[PDB]
Amino acid sequence: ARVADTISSRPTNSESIPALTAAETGHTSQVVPSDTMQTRHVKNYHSRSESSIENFLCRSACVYYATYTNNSKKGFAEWVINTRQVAQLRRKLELFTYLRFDLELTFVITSAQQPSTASSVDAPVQTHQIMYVPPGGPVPTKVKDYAWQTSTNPSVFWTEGNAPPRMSIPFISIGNAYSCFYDGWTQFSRNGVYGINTLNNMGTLYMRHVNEAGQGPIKSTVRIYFKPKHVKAWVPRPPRLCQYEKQKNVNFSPIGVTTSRTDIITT
Amino acid sequence: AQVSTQKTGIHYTNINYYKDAASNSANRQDFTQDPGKFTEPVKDIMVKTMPALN
Amino acid sequence: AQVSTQKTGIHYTNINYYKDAASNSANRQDFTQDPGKFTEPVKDIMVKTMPALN
Amino acid sequence: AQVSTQKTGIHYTNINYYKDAASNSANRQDFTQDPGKFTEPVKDIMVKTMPALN
Amino acid sequence: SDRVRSITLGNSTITTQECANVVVGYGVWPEYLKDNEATAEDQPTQPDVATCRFYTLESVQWMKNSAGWWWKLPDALSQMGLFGQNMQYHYLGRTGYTIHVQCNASKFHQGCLLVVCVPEAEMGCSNLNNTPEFSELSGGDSARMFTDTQVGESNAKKVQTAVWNAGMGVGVGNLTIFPHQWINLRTNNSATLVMPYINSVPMDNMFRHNNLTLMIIPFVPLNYSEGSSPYVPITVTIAPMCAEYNGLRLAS
Amino acid sequence: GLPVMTTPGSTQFLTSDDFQSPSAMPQFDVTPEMQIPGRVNNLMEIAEVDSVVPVNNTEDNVSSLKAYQIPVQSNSDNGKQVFGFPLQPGANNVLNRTLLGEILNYYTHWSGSIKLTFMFCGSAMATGKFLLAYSPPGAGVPKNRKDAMLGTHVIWDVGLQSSCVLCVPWISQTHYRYVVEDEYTAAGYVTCWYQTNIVVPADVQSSCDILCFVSACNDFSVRMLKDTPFIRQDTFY
Amino acid sequence: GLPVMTTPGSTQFLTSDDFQSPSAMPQFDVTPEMQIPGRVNNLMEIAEVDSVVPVNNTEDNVSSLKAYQIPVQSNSDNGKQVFGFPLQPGANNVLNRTLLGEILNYYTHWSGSIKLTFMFCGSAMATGKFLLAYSPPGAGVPKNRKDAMLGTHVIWDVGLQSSCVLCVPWISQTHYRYVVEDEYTAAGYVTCWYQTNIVVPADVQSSCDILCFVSACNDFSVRMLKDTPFIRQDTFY
Amino acid sequence: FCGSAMATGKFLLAYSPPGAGVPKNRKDAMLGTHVIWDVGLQSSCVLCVPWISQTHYRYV
Ligand SMILES: CCCCCCCCCCCCCCCC(=O)O
Repeated sequence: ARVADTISSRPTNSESIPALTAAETGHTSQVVPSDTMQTRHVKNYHSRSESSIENFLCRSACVYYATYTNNSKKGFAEWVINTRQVAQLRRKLELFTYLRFDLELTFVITSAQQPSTASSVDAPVQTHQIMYVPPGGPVPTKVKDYAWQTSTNPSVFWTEGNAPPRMSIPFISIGNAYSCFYDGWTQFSRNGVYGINTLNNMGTLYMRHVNEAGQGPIKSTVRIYFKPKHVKAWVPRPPRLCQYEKQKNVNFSPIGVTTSRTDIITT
Repeated sequence: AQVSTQKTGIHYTNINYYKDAASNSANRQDFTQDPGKFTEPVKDIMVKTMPALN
Repeated sequence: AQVSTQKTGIHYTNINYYKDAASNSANRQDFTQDPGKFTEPVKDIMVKTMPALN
Repeated sequence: AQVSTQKTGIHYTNINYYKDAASNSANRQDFTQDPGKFTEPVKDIMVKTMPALN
Repeated sequence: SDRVRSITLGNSTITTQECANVVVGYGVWPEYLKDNEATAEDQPTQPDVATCRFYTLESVQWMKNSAGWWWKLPDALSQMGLFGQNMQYHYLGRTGYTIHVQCNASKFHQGCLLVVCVPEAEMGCSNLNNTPEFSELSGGDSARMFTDTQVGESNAKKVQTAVWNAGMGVGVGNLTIFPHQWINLRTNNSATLVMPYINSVPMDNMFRHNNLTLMIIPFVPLNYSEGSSPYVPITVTIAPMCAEYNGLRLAS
Repeated sequence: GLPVMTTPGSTQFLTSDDFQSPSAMPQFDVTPEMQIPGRVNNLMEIAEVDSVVPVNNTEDNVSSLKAYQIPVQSNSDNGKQVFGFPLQPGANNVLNRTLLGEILNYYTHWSGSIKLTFMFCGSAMATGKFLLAYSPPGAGVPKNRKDAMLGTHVIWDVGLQSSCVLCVPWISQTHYRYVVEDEYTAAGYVTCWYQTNIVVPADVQSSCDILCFVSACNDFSVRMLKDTPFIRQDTFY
Repeated sequence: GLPVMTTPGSTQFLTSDDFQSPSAMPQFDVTPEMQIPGRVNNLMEIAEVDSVVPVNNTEDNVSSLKAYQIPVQSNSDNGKQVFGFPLQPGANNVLNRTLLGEILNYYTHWSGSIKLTFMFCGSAMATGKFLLAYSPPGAGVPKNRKDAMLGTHVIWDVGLQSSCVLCVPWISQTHYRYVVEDEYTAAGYVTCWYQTNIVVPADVQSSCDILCFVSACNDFSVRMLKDTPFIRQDTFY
Repeated sequence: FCGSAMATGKFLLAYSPPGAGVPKNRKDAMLGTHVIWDVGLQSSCVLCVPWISQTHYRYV
């Protein structure tokens, strides 16, 4: 993807006006710097390969982290899948209005020892289970539940001390693209929920320890990473100026357009 | 087995192992440009050397 | 080595390593339909535009 | 697959797996010499058997 | 002379003697739905002369301390002729638009306007917990206006209408990434934008979803001297293009 | 010693993987195959079979055979409603438990048309005409026969052929719909009204009954397999 | 049992890797693609679009629309300066927040030319001529019109065509420049002066305004993608 | 338009077939057959009333 090269030029005295235009037409001028001054011939070998949509968006970014305790009544974690609780991936995806990609999912699981009271605490290797429930299915209510039978829901098992678990997800949607912005309601009477919460229905993700609480409590933490593959994008958008405040909507507090200086001629 | 060109400033080999097309690697080498739909979205074409309004 | 067609909305390679046919992978790509043995299990055929009983 | 000559005092095979040319192995077999640009950087050539100054 | 146009749609005509070029969307002209992209499987209705014509909204006054105005686009035409009657009896629909903003003044006035068209312009609220209710987000062919101040948090369901944030939390100078034109009273008299159908689905309901927003923001304020005309109106004219509908039912 | 490098996703148990594994009983001779009648290749062949719909729940007919019968009388007025229910084939408790509505509760997305067959199980001397309507969403439920005739309807004349089919077409803004209840992907309402009366002779009973069936067309499809919410367990059996 | 040997870099999670992974939902039918208008293939198509530049910060115009307007009067002398700022498209607070200056804050290196468009939003009876100059580094900032005419300039005559373009050429010792502020890779200064006066008739206002735009040429490119410093977080939303 | 050469203006010239009354607003008059006249260098505009009738002839 090489860039255009420079063409040599000569002194002119003519009727053609490249520098004069009209910006009132909504049309950006197509002048090169070899029209306003004398240039030399320069062969450019630079490429635009690092600014593609396939290269700008295909990196792993953290979206959530949750904790769950071993020695606890109903100690397990849940998360409703969205991309609006972090500030860095939300600003990158909201440069466009419609997106369409595959996904790559990676989990990072740690553990920590809690202040127990017994002597000679020695625990074996821990095993974790991460379950995905599509919308409409049965959900777990506790740790020893029948809902963890995973007969048709996809799940994964992992033992501590190995490579992190990874899997792929295709373009799961009902429409033809994902929508970052929705200007409308969910009811036909125009009441209630207004915004992007009317389109978010992706499921819930559950996490638990498979072992038993032997002689000491253990507190674990999972971290989730998103990586879009095979990306298409439509209708670009200005970047966000103000800071994000909530998750469901786009409410903000107003702020200035830039920072200030002391004069108009200050360099 | 696909043999591609391996971006420099030499080839490599690629085989697919899974049955679904969502399991492949990233594209990373689709360089295509069309800046005219954003910078010149007008009806009548405008020559650079001519004036804008006659 | 078998080269198949890799379901999309591109190919892949598959080699068998074991001596028994129960050790292979799942089929997953055998799309065949015969709904007529459950929905029209009658003796004389019935045309849609004609009445059922004459 | 590249087949090279495997320095002795016999061949080997090499395949590239990644898409970037900075991911390859080291060169290690580029033997090239030009000592004349440091040892004889003079304008007029000097024959060994002739005297230096005439 | 590039300075004259003439647009003819149905039984209506616009004539202009002082104009810039015509901006066409993202390079795409409006067209009917094809057989490869269709999902609703019954036959659509195409009236095509009774709906595809120029409808004129109300007029607003450009004052000196004026901040801006906006319109939600498949909502101002909800009581206009036979276009607003097909929306009530049907469930689906898709439409392209042709917008013509027009404002005239003499050679002794000055000022500049930006006329953009924003797809999916979701707006925010002044109270940080709620969302704005329907009466503030849009009106029936009547402009909702921005203001140069900041709406306080003591209100519950009101839109945050600070102009430099454009209601959406972004910079107002970066709104030129959308298809737009300018009206400069030194040289220009009108602006014309042709927009195709933009959505993530091939058809949509036109009463729960506004998929376009037309904003008019004065960057350079209106100025004149003593003796010149103080009343300067702005008028907007919208024409649907290649409209079709599906799903007949009761009148809603 | 070939040089290799192990990636993330090693030593994990993904329950929907597709790999080869070594056999525990090598060189086994399986029993040869036999031609048994009735082989199922796709689950959509099961969903395209008619099934009786319990339209008559009404708080005390569920533990009875009376849930499947639709009461029909001879009236003294005109334009009365027979039944009505919203079209939700996996969330509404009318179409929930049928043969089509049980396959849909294993999946998440669905798309296609739906057939509805009505049979008049009355006397052979009774007559009548009915109206079977379908209304897309956006407005409410039709409360008259004047409002229900504006949608998609068919007029059924009861004669020698005792059945009629109302084929609900696919009218949607998207390509798929959610199986669970969702106001963004609603599907509408199905009603039934009296066109004319049920005129009966002497020494014939006036009260008749109607049965209802449901199935799928040949463009029906499903997506995103999940678990069903229709089973429980506490301990091992 | 093929003999293999594992290298360093095994069982690691590099966040920019390029590998294959097994699918969690096998044999899925995605929705077919549709022709939506306005497809972005490269981020440089976004950066080549004009954007209004806030040259008029001045400690109280930032929470207003007055930051984008450049004041222009009728003077009683000659050779006054209109504005001036250093050319730092990602570190200077004038060009920091524009459409070009936001894409550059995701990268580290940049290279190419820069367009600057000026529009005269005054009355149709007012005249004037201006000087738009660019000075490479090595010396200071020009303090006169005599010092600023020695660089790269254009003389703009305001008539029927209301816009002019000053195309800043690529003059550098290297191939790329740093986005962050760096004295080794400085780029210079952009100034504006009065050539002649703003002569106006009677009953016309003397004070006019000028808008400024910025974009990139077709040789612009970027390198070494990083994070942006323009966003914060404390807790999850 | 026989005015001064510095004055501007835009007008609406409408025609309404019978069946309803006379339009009392610009909202009612834009639903018929109209043209929008922009007054510039060309000082004239033509509104061509079409033949809309149920018959072939009309009474004088
Ligand atoms: C163990 C398997 C886990 C399966 C996880 C599947 C997660 C589904 C991913 C949904 C992508 C969300 C994209 C953003 C949605 C939107 O912007 O509207």
